[PDB]
Amino acid sequence: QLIAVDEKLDITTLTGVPEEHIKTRKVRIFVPARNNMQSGVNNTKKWKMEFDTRERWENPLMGWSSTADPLSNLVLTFSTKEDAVAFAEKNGWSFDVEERKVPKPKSKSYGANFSWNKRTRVSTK
Amino acid sequence: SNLIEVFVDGQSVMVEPGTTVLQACEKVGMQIPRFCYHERLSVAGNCRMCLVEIEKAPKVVAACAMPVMKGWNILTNSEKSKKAREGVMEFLLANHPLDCPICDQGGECDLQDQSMMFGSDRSRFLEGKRAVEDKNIGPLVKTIMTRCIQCTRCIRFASEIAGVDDLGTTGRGNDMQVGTYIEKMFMSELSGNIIDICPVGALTSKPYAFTARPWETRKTESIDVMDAVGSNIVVSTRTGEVMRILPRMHEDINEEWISDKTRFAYDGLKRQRLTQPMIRNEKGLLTYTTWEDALSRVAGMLQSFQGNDVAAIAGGLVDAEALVALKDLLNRVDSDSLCTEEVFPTAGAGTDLRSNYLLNTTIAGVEEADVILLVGTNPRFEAPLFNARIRKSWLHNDLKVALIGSPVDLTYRYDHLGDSPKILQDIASGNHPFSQILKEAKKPMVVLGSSALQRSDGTAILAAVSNIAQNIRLSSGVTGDWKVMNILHRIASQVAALDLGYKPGVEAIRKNPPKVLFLLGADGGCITRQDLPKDCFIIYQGHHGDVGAPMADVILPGAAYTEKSATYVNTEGRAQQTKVAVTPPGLAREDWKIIRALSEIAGMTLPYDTLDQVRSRLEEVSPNLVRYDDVEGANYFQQANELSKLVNQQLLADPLVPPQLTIKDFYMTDSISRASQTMAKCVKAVTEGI
Amino acid sequence: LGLREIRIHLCQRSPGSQGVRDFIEKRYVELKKANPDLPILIRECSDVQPKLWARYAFGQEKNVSLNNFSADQVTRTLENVLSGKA
Amino acid sequence: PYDVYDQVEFDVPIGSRGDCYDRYLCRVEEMRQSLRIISQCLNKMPPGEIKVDDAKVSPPKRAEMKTSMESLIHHFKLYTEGYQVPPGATYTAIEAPKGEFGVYLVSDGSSRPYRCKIKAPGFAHLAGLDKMSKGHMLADVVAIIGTQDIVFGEVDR
Amino acid sequence: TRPTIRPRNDVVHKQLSAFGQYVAEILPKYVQQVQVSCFNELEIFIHPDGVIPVLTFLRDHTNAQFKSLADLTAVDVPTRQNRFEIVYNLLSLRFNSRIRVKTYTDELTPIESSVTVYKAANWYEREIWDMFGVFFANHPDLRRILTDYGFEGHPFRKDFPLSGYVELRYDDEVKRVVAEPVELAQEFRKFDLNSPWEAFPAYRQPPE
Amino acid sequence: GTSVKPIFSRDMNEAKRRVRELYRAWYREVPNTVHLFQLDISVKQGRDKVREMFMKNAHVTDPRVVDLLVIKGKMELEETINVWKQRTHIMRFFHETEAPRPTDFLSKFYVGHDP
Amino acid sequence: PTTKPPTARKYIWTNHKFNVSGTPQQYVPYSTTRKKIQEWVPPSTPYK
Amino acid sequence: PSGEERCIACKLCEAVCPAQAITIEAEPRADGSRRTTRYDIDMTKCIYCGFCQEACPVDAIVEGPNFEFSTETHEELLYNKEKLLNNGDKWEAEIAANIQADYLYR
Amino acid sequence: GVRTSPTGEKVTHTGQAYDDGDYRRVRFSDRQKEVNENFAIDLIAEQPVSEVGSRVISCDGGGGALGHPRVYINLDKETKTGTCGYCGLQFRQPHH
Ligand code: SF4
Ligand code: SF4
Ligand code: SF4
Ligand code: SF4
Ligand code: FES
Ligand SMILES: [Mg+2]
Ligand SMILES: [Zn+2]
Repeated sequence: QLIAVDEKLDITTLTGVPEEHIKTRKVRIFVPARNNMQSGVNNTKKWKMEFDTRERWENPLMGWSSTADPLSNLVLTFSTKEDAVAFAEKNGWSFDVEERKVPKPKSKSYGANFSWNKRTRVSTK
Repeated sequence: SNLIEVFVDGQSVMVEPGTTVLQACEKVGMQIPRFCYHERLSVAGNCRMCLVEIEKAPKVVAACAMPVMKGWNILTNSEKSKKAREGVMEFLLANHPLDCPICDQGGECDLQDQSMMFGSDRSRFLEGKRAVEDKNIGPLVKTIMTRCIQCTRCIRFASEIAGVDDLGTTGRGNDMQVGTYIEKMFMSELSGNIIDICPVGALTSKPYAFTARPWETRKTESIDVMDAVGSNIVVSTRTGEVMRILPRMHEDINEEWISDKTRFAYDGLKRQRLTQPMIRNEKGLLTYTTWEDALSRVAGMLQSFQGNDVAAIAGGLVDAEALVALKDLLNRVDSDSLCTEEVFPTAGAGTDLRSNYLLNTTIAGVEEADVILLVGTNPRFEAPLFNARIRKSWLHNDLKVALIGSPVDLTYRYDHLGDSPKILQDIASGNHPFSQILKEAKKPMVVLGSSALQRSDGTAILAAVSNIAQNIRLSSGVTGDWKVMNILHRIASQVAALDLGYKPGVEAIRKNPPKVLFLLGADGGCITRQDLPKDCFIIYQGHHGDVGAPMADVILPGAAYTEKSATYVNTEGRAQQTKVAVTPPGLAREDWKIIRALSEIAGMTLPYDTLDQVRSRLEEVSPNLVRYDDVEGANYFQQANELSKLVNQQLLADPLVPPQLTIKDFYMTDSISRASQTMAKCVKAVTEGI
Repeated sequence: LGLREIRIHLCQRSPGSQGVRDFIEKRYVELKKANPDLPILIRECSDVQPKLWARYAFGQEKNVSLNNFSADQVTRTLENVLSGKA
Repeated sequence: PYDVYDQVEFDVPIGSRGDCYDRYLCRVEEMRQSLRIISQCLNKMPPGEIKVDDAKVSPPKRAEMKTSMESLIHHFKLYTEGYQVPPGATYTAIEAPKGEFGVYLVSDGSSRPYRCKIKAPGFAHLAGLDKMSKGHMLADVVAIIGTQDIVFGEVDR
Repeated sequence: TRPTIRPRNDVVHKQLSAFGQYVAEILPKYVQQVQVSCFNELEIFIHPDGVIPVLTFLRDHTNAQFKSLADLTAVDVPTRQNRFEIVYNLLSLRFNSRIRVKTYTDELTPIESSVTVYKAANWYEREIWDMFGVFFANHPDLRRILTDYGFEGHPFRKDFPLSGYVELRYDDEVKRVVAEPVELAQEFRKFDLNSPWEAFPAYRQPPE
Repeated sequence: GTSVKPIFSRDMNEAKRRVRELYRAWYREVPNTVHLFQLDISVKQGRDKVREMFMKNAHVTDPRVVDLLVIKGKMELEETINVWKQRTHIMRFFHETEAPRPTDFLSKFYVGHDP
Repeated sequence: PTTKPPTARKYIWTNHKFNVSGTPQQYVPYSTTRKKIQEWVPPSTPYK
Repeated sequence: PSGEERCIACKLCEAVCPAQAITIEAEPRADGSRRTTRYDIDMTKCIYCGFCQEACPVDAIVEGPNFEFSTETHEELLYNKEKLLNNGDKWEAEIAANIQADYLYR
Repeated sequence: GVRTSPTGEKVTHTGQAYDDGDYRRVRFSDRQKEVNENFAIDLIAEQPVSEVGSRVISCDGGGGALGHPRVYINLDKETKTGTCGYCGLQFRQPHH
């Protein structure tokens, strides 16, 4: 009733992806960096998996931008790093994974601005 | 421990005493709305948007500035806090101009998003709004002060982070304005960062004005290469064209800011570009050909000569992949004349010991020092983020700074020990009182720049600095793994080249003039055609037409740092890889690919075919290059120091003058900067002001 | 047939590199006295076998393992490499 | 009932044999009852606004957008990013003229739907065509297809 | 709650909660969870092996008798170990009610076909196999229903590109319609519309 | 552990047997398809193409993947039997109209940036 | 328009044109932006 | 009425277009005004839903009342900024009349 | 103010004109290049500068709801004239 086979999962031959889009691509698993123009941090909660950038050229007519690769606009969202890594291995894509960066705790004191002797004294407010 | 228990919406959490309500809310997992609070800046309390209700307290407290005490239950989603937020947004938007369609911060405005999430949906303001005249603070920051919300964030950044007191608030009441009160240009190496911190479209990027919208752009996380700091950046592109560069958070290298040269010199990527191979014709002029022709000529010339007759020079913007590929190619022809533009004293340990040419204490470890000694360096213009870190430690850790060199302005007060290099020996001798004042220092630190090494006294100056560090270690004892000795670099490609066995300096070329010279992006002007034999063969392989292009015989177009996945090692020894944002224009190709194709044409086929194989070769040559966030390394100060005591070169009576004397010299440093219109505008504005 | 440079890859915290480390900390400087022109690069590995790479003329390279080698063993194979005997 | 249907009176034609003729008669009677409901709707038209007075969901008027700051911000954000729908999955079905037309919508909390499955009655009707055309002439298949009221836009999606 | 807020019905909520508890009591072997939404929609999460029993119960019990199968669909969530989520929507005419049954599966694990329970499921099941690649065992005939003949891949998966991998055109040299690797004159512009400053605190997740 | 539910085959032997039966069916059907669709290729070319498509998936070592591929192949063969396809669908297997992409390093270096 | 003419503006066409498809006056689309990347111009003086 | 184009390159119409038929590129003009350098509408991709004309905050892009504009070739249905400006100058009379008649319902 | 290219074509208001070597010029042979004759910059440069006696002036483009969003312009700077962000009209205080 149960095979109880011991082997890694591989569904490469069932997805129908062309061979040149499997052994040549290089996916990236990362937590997207916070947009420095904004102080919101709601876009740095989940893990993102995205493919590498390929060639884009100018259209001879009308000057539009043309891309010859299908996977360019693809992006996937994963709850944790392990799930994304498992997905990448299961689909047979070579991956580069980067550890999530979290800002370190910083101690902020209102009292420091009006310091008697330390250099943290503010010139104006 | 000393942690105290505080409740957020009834959920308990441990917080260290002195933690504000806002930080506790972040610890639980919620972000309090904010306009004036920045973690890297001093607390202000102006915008009053962070007003939150404490249970059983009739008054609403400001979460950013109120320290929390044991037992408090913070009701963030209570009715009172919501009403306070709505009122604050209504007051903020009462006088805001209806400039959203024309504002450069349309889809990335904190005002817009926070009004959508926490504010109301209509206005009862039936009066006329105010309007203030625009200010002019230079050609980098476009200023529209009608949109200012008077959060005094730029003022705090300029006063503390940049150390420049040009900005301030003039006036009282509703008509209080933010500006300089006079026609003055806010000029600094970190001037552009005020664009990012400003929540509204009051301060925007002038070169980027009216160009794109945030939702259109695609973000590529990459590494800056204009200096040796290696600050992380986000290249923002749109339809295969680089739109802008933004800083990326990294608490150990650049925090969240980038220098002006990093931020605004991407424009040079669109000018003077090398797009096709070029060869010399019958008349001696440069004409376009195909890859096959140029590769065939170069391979024939490489096959004809052999040994010391071939040579290569590495530029300041070359990646490790190209460096190792060229090293392999010239080794297959039995050559070792591999040189870089910047010189490093090879006497003694030289480049065999890695800790002999790195910033051992690291930028993050700067904050733990109590004294610092700068020798012949101008960190403000050579490594602006390093200088910013020094300034932050000086402001917060009460660090003591001393400089040996010209009395440059470092945006903080330091002790000017002198100008002559002889003072170094004095510090080594023990007559100078600074030796005594640094003897008691628990975590001393000595920094020596490559500018002081470019002169003929590199060996002697390095030996004197190592002697000073030895005196520190022997007298005060080994404090631990503190790694007193440091060296600060200027070009991004220096450390990667040194780790690969490249011979620093161009002296080898002068001693043995080659018959065919490889210019791997060498635009420093160190070697001209006068100090080379007649009918010499010059191959230039770069991305910009600069001082090294017209003297070449065959030109191979390379790729810029935004057009390839390449490895760069910063001044701390940390290796980081960039990502492909756009593809090289025209017929330009990747550098290591060009080297491999040339090798295969010449018959000396290289083992690697793909990028992964080249990186495996890099791992074989050096283990450290493959690691992409590791900075720790072994401390071999004793061996290098003992090997450095053999030769006894003397110091000359010339004062240590860095090349970066004034801000006008900081803008144009490499090929990309010299091709940027924005940098030319900055230089013109600095030279003469209006 | 002419040696051009040598590289020593050692792991900072692994015990298999332990003796190799001692080698440097005892005698590398003396070795640099005997060869003022030969470049002996020293690099750190990570969970990898300690190795010694020797490059000869025209790009030929040979690698030898250094796991669990004592200081005497590593200095012996080093003198074997520079002396040219195999 | 979903909108104002529980406030309008109309009759529901019911067949007796299940053949094509009964369904044709049912469609004609449904046309007549639709006329009845149209008359009722015309007679009982109330005054007021036409969209929900929530500028975070419905865009404001052009005059408000061109005179008010909050209105301009909300117009910008609604026409560039859209409104965020709270996470959840729903199946909403109505009595479309071809039968029960449904949408299963799954939202992850963003401004873009995570999943939108469309249930069209034509799919099930064409699936049952094979059963309904057992032991009939070739010319009867056209009549059965016509009485199924099949439009392939909803069938294929 | 002003006229801009959707009114809330509590009687239907209580009835659906009671029926969910009743169903979960009757079939404790298969049901893993029961939920009632804020807008009065009852859903039941069951084990994959309970597709045939539970459905049959909901179709035949005198108190449930969910006669009609309104819809059957699949949802792809790549972050889950069990990738695909199968959704059954049932309508009971006798009690004028609706129910939802949810099941999980992956690429290689088959799910027993419910053609015997509901005939209407037949084409629906084929559609799933056409769009997601979920195999249904003991199906009368399982094949593609929507995609072109010879189409490689399942389009509705989240890792399938929007424009596919091949495009069709007409070639005069071979005098027929041929398929080529896809090349777009204008690339589909990707917009980063999602914004910071979360909007719904009621759905906030623990910071793990 | 790693216990999984089967599809058709309990081990690799049954999957290999099913692969063999599918190959027998395709080999038998190739000439009928060639005659009926009025292809320009010969029976030898069609059988060679069938062999190539079978050997393309020769590295699969999972019985579930193998018998899922067998199910897909059976579905495609059934599609071919009932003339549900046309000449174009059959001839898409040969890429007679696509230019031959090169393999060596130098050609790929010359054509473009594609690795 | 005889009873109440449309408002007069300086930029409004004074001569209406019918559909000009299949005519030497037909509209031909083209790119409106300028060149993006400027290439290096080699010097005209020989190096030796 | 002064003669300056209403478009200010806010790119709202491009962002709201369901069919992605609008392409906009902009840069500061000679006098510093915020203006477009490229404004293309692909008439073979447009679905004529009217979202562009209702998302515009300055009534710059409008969906005119002309419907007899068939073409003999595919290329001439790819409008650029010049063609759209010509259409505006050509139809401004009745376009403005319709806008005046209907703007109280918007 | 429509200019003419050195080759012979008309230059668009965005400054676009194919140079001598561009092959894409062939798309215009036996046809015409669509160019708008009325340039917005020239038409707006000839508008008179309005003279108002208030520090802050309001502009909505004329027509009320048919114009652009209402904005306020400050005229304290006597060196130059305040310019509307949307419409491009100019305003100035009564100097002397
Ligand atoms: S600062 Fe923000 S709210 Fe103000 S006009 Fe600009 S985008 Fe709109
Ligand atoms: S200019 Fe920007 S950062 Fe400075 S006070 Fe005004 S809103 Fe704050
Ligand atoms: S009418 Fe056409 S151009 Fe305008 S938004 Fe709709 S699809 Fe886009
Ligand atoms: S046409 Fe209107 S909506 Fe589109 S970019 Fe121009 S001003 Fe904005
Ligand atoms: S964020 Fe605390 S008062 Fe502004
Ligand atoms: Mg800003
Ligand atoms: Zn105006």
